[PDB]
Amino acid sequence: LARQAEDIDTRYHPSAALRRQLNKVFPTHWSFLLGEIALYSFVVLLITGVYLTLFFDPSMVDVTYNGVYQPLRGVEMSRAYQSALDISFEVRGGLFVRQIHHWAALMFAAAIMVHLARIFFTGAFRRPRETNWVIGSLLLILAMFEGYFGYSLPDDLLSGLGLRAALSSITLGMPVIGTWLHWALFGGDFPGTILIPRLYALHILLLPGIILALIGLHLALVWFQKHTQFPGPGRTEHNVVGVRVMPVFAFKSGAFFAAIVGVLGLMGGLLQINPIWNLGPYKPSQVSAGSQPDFYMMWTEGLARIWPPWEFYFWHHTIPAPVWVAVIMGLVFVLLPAYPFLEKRFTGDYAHHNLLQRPRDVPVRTAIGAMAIAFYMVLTLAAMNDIIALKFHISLNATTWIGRIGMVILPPFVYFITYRWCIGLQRSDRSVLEHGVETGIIKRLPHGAYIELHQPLGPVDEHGHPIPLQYQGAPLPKRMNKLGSAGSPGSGSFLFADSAAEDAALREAGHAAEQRALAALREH
Amino acid sequence: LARQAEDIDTRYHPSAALRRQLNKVFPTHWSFLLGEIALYSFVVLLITGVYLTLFFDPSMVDVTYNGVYQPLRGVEMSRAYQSALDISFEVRGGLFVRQIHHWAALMFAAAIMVHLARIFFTGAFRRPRETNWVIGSLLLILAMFEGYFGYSLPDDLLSGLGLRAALSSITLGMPVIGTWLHWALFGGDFPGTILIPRLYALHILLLPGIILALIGLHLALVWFQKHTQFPGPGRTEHNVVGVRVMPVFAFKSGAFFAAIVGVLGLMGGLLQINPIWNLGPYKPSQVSAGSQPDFYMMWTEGLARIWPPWEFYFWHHTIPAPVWVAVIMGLVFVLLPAYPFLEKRFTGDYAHHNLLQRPRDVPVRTAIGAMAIAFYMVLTLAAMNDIIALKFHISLNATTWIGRIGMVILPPFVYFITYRWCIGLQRSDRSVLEHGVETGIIKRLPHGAYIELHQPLGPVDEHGHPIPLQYQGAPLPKRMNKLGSAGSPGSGSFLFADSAAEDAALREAGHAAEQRALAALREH
Amino acid sequence: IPEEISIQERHDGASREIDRKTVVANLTDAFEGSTIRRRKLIGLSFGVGMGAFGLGTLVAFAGGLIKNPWKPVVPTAEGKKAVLWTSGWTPRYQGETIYLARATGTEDGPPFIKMRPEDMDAGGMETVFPWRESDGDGTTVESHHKLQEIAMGIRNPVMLI
Amino acid sequence: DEAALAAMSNQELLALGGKLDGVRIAYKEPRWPVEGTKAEKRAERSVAVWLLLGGVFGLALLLIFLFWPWEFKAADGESDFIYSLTTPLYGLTFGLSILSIAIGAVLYQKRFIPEEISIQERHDGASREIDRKTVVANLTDAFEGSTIRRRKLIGLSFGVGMGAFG
Ligand SMILES: CC(C)=CCC/C(C)=C\CC/C(C)=C/CC/C(C)=C/CC/C(C)=C/CC/C(C)=C\CC/C(C)=C\CC/C(C)=C\CC/C(C)=C\CC1=C(C)C(=O)c2ccccc2C1=O
Ligand code: HEM
Ligand code: HEM
Ligand SMILES: COc1ccn2nc(C)c(C(=O)NCc3ccc(N4CCC(c5ccc(OC(F)(F)F)cc5)CC4)cc3)c2c1
Ligand SMILES: COc1ccn2nc(C)c(C(=O)NCc3ccc(N4CCC(c5ccc(OC(F)(F)F)cc5)CC4)cc3)c2c1
Repeated sequence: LARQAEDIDTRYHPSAALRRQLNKVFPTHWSFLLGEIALYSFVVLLITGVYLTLFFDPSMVDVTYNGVYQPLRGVEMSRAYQSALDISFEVRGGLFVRQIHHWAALMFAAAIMVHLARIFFTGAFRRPRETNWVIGSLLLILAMFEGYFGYSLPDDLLSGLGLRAALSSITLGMPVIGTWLHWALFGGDFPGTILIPRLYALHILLLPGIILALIGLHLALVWFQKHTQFPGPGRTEHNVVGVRVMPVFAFKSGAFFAAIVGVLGLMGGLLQINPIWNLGPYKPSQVSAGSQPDFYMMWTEGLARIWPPWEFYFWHHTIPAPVWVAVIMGLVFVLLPAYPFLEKRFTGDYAHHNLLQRPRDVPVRTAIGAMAIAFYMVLTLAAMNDIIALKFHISLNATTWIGRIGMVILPPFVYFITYRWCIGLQRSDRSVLEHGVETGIIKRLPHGAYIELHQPLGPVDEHGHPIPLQYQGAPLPKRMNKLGSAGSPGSGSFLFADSAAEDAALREAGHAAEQRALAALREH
Repeated sequence: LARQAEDIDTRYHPSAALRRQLNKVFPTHWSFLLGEIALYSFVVLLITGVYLTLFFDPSMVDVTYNGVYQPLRGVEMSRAYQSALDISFEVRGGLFVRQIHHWAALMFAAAIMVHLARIFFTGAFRRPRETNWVIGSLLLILAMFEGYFGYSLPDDLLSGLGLRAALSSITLGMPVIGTWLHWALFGGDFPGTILIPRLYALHILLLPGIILALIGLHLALVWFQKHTQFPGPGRTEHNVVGVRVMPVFAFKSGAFFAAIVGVLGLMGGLLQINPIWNLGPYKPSQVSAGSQPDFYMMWTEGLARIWPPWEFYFWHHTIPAPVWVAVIMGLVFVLLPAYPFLEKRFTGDYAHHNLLQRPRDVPVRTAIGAMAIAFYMVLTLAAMNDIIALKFHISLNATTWIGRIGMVILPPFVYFITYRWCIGLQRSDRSVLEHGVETGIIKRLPHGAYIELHQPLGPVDEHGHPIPLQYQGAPLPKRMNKLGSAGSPGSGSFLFADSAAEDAALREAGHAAEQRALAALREH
Repeated sequence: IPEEISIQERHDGASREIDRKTVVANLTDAFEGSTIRRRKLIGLSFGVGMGAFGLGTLVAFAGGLIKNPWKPVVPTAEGKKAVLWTSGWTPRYQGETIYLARATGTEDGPPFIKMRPEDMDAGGMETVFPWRESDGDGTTVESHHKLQEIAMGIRNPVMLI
Repeated sequence: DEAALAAMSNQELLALGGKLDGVRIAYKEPRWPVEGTKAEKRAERSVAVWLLLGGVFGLALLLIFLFWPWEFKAADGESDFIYSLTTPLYGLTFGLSILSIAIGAVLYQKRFIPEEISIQERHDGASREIDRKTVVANLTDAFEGSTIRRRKLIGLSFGVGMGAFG
């Protein structure tokens, strides 16, 4: 479209920033898409939530149902619960959309956690990027609380119990402020008339806006501080080796977006999540047996379950037990964003870093991370006590005490094992550096001796033994077939062979192109 | 803060984009702040609306008031009206905040209209900037509809009448689609149960988001296509003469922001707007005499009032009168964004332009704009028929016919007068270019002749008459005192004089600096 | 703050030919290298697939809002009619009595009371509503709902002259 | 350069742009050096059938959404089982269509777009001293020129006023 392109060029003349953005190089490691997963989940959340806002009515006034769902006719409920039932049963395709919304929220949280694990273990938070780590931590906290406020909207029995217990009766117990916070937030005592509209406003407008601003800032910082990379053949602290945006990277990103949307649609159509009609409207007098929150608050619930009853009563006052949960939660949320500064104070290393570390080269940090993950898993499993004790025949008090003791003895055990495992991996790497790659072939050496036919990775000395290499922070091959050793199948389709000339030509050109890629990337 | 600044510099090294943005030059004309006014109004709107969302409940269920406002106790009303009454009477400082919100909406609309008038009359929409004109037009439409949806939220009698008439019964009358649009929007017949929540979602989330994106794009385009300027002493099509951002421009912008916030606070505290309690809750059986929407929809109302009753009835069908209002409003909204292309097709001028035009140098466009403004004023005054006929003692039918005829005979009269006025101004400029500036002094010339002692603006010939100058698109002085002719008052404070040395020194240095500024800007 | 004047060096217009030629070469090579131009079947199947997906998705997105204005839902004496043709003055069982009740503005028992022809002089006007004595006064919640739905109907009010 | 930048082929222009940006693309290679073979036709046909499936089941999504019994019918007399399949069908058609499109795109990128390697020239660290000194001089002169440093009363009154307002 020559005329339109030229007229855009005389009116705006970008032609240089477009060239500067079309030539940007991005590294290609499978581990660098765990943030794209969360970004795409957030986009899907935005779209489905904008759809949902056209049918939801966030009031707490009481009505009688008089709808299509018969086992609930004549029951008195709030207006939000009725609006959610109307979305579920009386809009063509509404149940599908809210199920997609909930599944996308779950995938958002899970992808954020996996991305954080990557960032922590590879060491991508060092000198140039502590602030980007901090922004990520804030994003994590906001996502947690946004999901909570979200699933507490269509007030039914489970959401009501969660709200009541956690919000009302942990805010009510804080030492001095306490009830003042409770009355500022609820407008009075727990079941009010302004709670659900306030949560609705917080959930559709404020927190999404803050999250959008922080995500923009995060991606800008990642764009202008170029990406990190793993050590390798042609990689230095001064260059980025990968593919340009122009033909390839946008294509791969868009295809990944479409595949994630496909997975979300499939599992939002085939699996059922939050069937609010099986529950009832919230009433302060009735309860059920499974009262768990979504899996990103289960650690908070488990911590409240397995913490012993230690209260303090002094003059005319009372400090209850959930205060402990409050300070522990706050301590976790404060220890997460302040980790890079702690590590740089303790190790005393303040240099710029653009090459990542393999998790096996840093045993102490890997052990710390494994200990934290074990602690989190214990806290999460201690939240499904009832389900575990019912399905697997175990006592309930037994599960409580198992959690209460594991909380102390599992983290150090995991630390010890992880340290020893990292050093074992290092030794296994050094052995294949010193000798060659084991091929698995045995010989008998006419004077009855068995050898195993190693294969060298570099030069050899006078008597056939390879000269040992030096470690360079890059992974080493361990299987002979990963190196081209046994390959080149036929060149048919699946049941009929091709000609021999075609097979020879294709094999030979493929070999040539492989060798040229190798020789080109070495030499730079 | 040397340590912090340097560590920011080794982590980000901007140091060149910051220098590139601290040296940007902006022209200084009083007419270039009419967009800042609208921007600051929008910011205040955002803040006050975020405050308001914490107390509003958008439901249409019926309740009995039982509040503090006594003349409404026992009356049955919706939940939105009760929430608005609770904001007004039971939150410390809520009435003040919603009055600020409404006044800021009004100032937003007025500032947008004045800015559009400037852009149109100075010719700042030519070749490089048609798309920026288009974005501005879209912003105007969105602002209109956003304000409408906003003041229709606390459903009282007036807002209900406005909704009913305009929205319901103009959407209901469209030729073929019609009732289908009505039922898709309201969920059924007019008074539904999903209207107010849907308007709430549209008003706090969607339209503000679209407006924010469009404002960002608008300001980006203005930043990267540098500002226009008026012809003058040292101004060319290739440079920008003004002040740098660094010390001055940010300071002036911030001071203007604070002054606008001050004006809005004052007039939101001292003047009353939309007293919803004097009205009642909306009921389809009762009505009042005013009616009237806010001043940016009054033209739509007036057009509906003064359009004759022309309907068409053919086989089994009916085309009512408000269809005419629909097509005329669509035609206006389509003719606004497509003006630059029309003018470039008609005049045949396709060149780049960075210097503005004085409205007196383009008589035809100025006449067109004056005609459009006269049409708009007629339509707006035809909307307050009742108030005009009541306060000023005129018949009502008389005002209807006055509007109906003015709609045809006022625009052309205004066109004619504006054309002749522009050419008169041009001639007045040429006269002071040919001769000098009239001083107003009379002499008697001993043979009884009266002359008037002109004052030349340039060189003079042998016999004292000035040689005529050439017009250069810049304004010319007309009063002798605007040129330094009678100046230099005393240098006291107000009642006590200073020393003579101080007075002489200050006067003399001031004169020197003035002369140096002049001589410097000429020579470049 | 000191007084100043500055000049900015616009640098407008088209780009330098260097950048235009380089960026157009980059775009053209990225397009020709994929060989997609001489692959007709892939391109056309891709187009039809994306078009079908987009159409189906948009139809499913905008399909929950659309309602039929003419489905018979209102029960009357000749079957069921559309909402836009019933009024509340419409008889329901072929010969029912519908009074012209008037509003009193109070809620002890009557918000609506019957009327007699003598309750009006030769220059009076009054608004009236359909009564249907089976609605009763506003004591119970059922009758209160019936009455509050009578009071809010956009085709109910009537002027009596 | 010159005006004779024309008459230059595509690859020299591309390498010139790359070197202007700091990018140095090494090892660019087509995927099918030999001409038409049967392997190329097979790969093209395989890439195409996925997109065909995606389009077909997008159409199936449209038809299902339009003509399927969707209303709530649950009871124990008329066991519907057609209503219990209404949401699974929406999901199964929508997700599978868009998944097929994504898989076709990935295959096309893996088997037809040429393989490449590039290098980017980070240029990290502190700025060149030129920019640091110039920007710090600009900031310092803008601050010292206002003479606000030797105006104590104005500054302190300004501070107290803004603090009280806030
Ligand atoms: C921190 C957290 C994790 C702890 C946990 C706490 C808790 C447990 C979790 C959450 C719980 C809840 C209770 C939290 C409550 C959060 C709540 C919702 C806070 C809301 C946030 C806040 C109050 C919102 C209101 C404030 C906000 C809306 C105002 C910001 C202003 C906006 C965004 C800016 C818009 C305008 C913008 C686009 C333009 C900027 C100006 C531009 C750049 C310069 C202007 C300009 C330009 C650009 C020209 O080109 C120009 C050219 C020629 C002449 C003049 C100009 C000119 O003036
Ligand atoms: C950004 C992160 C978000 C998360 C983690 C999240 C999470 C959730 C979850 C889990 C639900 C429960 C849905 C159900 O059980 O049916 C929900 C409900 C809801 N969400 Fe979100 N959401 C997010 C963003 C949004 C946005 C941006 C909007 C609107 C613009 C939105 C609108 C809604 C509405 C209206 C509901 C209630 C409707 C219903 O429950 O059926 N959400 N949210
Ligand atoms: C951007 C342009 C906006 C315009 C032109 C506008 C206009 C209006 C107007 C005229 C009212 C009537 C207020 C009254 O009569 O008491 C209103 C109500 C309201 N506005 Fe806005 N508004 C805008 C933005 C916003 C934003 C961004 C928010 C929230 C984030 C917001 C929140 C509200 C709320 C909650 C109400 C109802 C509360 C009440 O009526 O007292 N508005 N709007
Ligand atoms: C669904 O079924 C069930 C059944 C049983 N449980 N048991 C629990 C614990 C849950 C559950 O959902 N937990 C998630 C959770 C936990 C805590 C909060 N708080 C925010 C408010 C509060 C607070 C305290 C102090 C503050 O002070 C300061 F202002 F920050 F300084 C501020 C806020 C802190 C805790 C919110 C959500 C659950 C669910
Ligand atoms: C407050 O008290 C009172 C008392 C008396 N009055 N009298 C009037 C006229 C008002 C009043 O508020 N006027 C402002 C106004 C006018 C028209 C609309 N429409 C929106 C919907 C409509 C429409 C028509 C066709 C469409 O078709 C297609 F979708 F475009 F294709 C779409 C939308 C278009 C115009 C909206 C606001 C008023 C107020």
